[PDB]
Amino acid sequence: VPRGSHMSNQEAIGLIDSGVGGLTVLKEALKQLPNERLIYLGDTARCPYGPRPAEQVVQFTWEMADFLLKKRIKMLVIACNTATAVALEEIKAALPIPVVGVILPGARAAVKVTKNNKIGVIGTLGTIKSASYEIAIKSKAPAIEVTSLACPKFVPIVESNQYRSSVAKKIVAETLQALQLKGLDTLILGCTHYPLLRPVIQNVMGSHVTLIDSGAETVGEVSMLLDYFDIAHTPPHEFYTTGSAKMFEEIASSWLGIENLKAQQIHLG
Amino acid sequence: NQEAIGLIDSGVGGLTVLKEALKQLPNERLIYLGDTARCPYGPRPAEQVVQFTWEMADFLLKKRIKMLVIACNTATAVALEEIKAALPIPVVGVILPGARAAVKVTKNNKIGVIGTLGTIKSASYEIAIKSKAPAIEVTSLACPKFVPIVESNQYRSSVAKKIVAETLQALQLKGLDTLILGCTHYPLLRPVIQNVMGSHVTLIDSGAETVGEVSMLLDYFDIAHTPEAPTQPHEFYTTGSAKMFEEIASSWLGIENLKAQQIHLG
Ligand SMILES: CCCCOc1nc(NCCN2CCOCC2)c2ncn(Cc3c(F)cccc3F)c2n1
Ligand SMILES: CCCCOc1nc(NCCN2CCOCC2)c2ncn(Cc3c(F)cccc3F)c2n1
Ligand SMILES: N[C@H](CCC(=O)O)C(=O)O
Ligand SMILES: N[C@H](CCC(=O)O)C(=O)O
Repeated sequence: VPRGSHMSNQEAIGLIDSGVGGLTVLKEALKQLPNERLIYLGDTARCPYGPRPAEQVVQFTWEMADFLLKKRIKMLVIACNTATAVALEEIKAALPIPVVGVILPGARAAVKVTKNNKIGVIGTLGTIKSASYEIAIKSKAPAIEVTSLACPKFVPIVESNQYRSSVAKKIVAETLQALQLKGLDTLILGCTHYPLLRPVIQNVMGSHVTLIDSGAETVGEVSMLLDYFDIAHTPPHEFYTTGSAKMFEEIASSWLGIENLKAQQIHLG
Repeated sequence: NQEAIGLIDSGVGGLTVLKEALKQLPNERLIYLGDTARCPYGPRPAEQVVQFTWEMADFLLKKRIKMLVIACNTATAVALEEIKAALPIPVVGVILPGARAAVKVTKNNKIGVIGTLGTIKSASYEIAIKSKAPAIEVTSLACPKFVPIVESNQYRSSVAKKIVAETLQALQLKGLDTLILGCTHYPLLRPVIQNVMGSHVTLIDSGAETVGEVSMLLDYFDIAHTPEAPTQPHEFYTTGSAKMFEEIASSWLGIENLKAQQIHLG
């Protein structure tokens, strides 16, 4: 632009995720931060990250972060709970721009909303094995009881378009019975895909349990940071994928309500 | 950073915010100042509230606090920007976190806020919300009788319930799905307000949201207390009667034998 580069605050916020699931976080940014320009990258060619070794996830997440940094983003959001669980500390420490992940904001919202100090979190194998949630919660409130439960079947339920089905209900109930002795009043949906399962999880957990949406809370934290440092955009979005642009578009355009949404396939390896 | 978080308010009402900090931030040491001798701020001119708020901030600054929370919505409405710009420590108020929470929770894009005359006159809520998410319709309503109801201690009475119903009658009609409790005192009225608005209106507690934000900021600025109990007690200061402050605070916070000191400002 004639100015040279864009004004710092006019640059995009970047979001990285293992695929299309992270569009639950992006959709929250469209809602809560409509003035911001967004650049999204999903590593669909290597999804899922859930079951992968931490070292692989850190590598792949760095490749995504490096790609978006070159696009002059003013802030990076690691939209993926699995990537946040193992990669956030290192990436945050290494970059000069704000870096936020999706675990801490959910943890803090859970501490805020709990009344009985019994909190659960569900997520991928990798997320839960990292113990990141237990650490994020107990760093601030060490006496809270935290129960962490991997739900590996949940991502595939959403991917197969069965997230409203009888099968979904049976699988969720079968898995979540592992929580039932813990007296929880709060459950963190610690995975990008779980908002699509929210009504099923709520039915299983009942009316006394408050569910926490990772993207919703993380986007609220982004909003806070933008305002605090006066770097909000003054009153198109870009989509990148390592898989098929068309297959990305079919999920995204409708999910997000952007009719002429075009995605671009890129290579990271 | 082992130094205290400071909280300032026009009186004892801001202990609704402090109570949230005890719950969400139990590792942190707190210093609270309430300007009881000049409470209420609600009906005062902006300029006067700014001066008083500066006096409070300056008093806690001398106590080596690492962060300042303006717990009072009325004070936040007029004084936050200038105090934040001037001080060498982070400063947070109670308005923006409520505004952000309301943007997050609304589904129908119809949000209300209630507060003192001062808070509502400032238009801080409307400005904050419209600068972030301008699709939202914001209804702002001053509720001048509410602080007196809570100050009277008779905030669960038939008289109180009638006044809340009368005051919010027009607001009930707006089809809101979210209502910000934009005043330190209003958590005390929350069940009555929820009964009047209906179970489908999500109420936003300023203090609860603000402390959640403080928690995130302590980690972001890398100034959180170590994960253990502090070694020095919380401290409580008032420009009114310490005896009265103690009686209210010990009961409300569940800290028996809490002690406060009376200080002078201005
Ligand atoms: C926004 C959450 C996305 C959840 O994640 C996700 N991933 C898919 N596919 C994964 C592999 N694809 C990805 C695209 O590149 C090629 C390979 C889905 N297919 C149907 N639905 C179900 C579905 C849908 F079909 C539309 C909207 C939402 C949704 F969950 C899917 N949801
Ligand atoms: C912060 C909420 C505190 C609510 O709790 C509380 N406790 C009190 N006293 C302690 C209870 N004792 C009193 C003597 O008999 C035995 C019990 C109060 N006195 C006035 N206000 C009312 C009041 C108020 F609720 C807010 C601000 C100012 C105020 F006076 C009080 N509110
Ligand atoms: N995006 C991942 C879910 C899919 C995956 O396993 O990569 C998460 O949020 O945990
Ligand atoms: N603390 C004030 C209410 C009491 C007053 O009017 O000073 C507020 O939050 O608006």
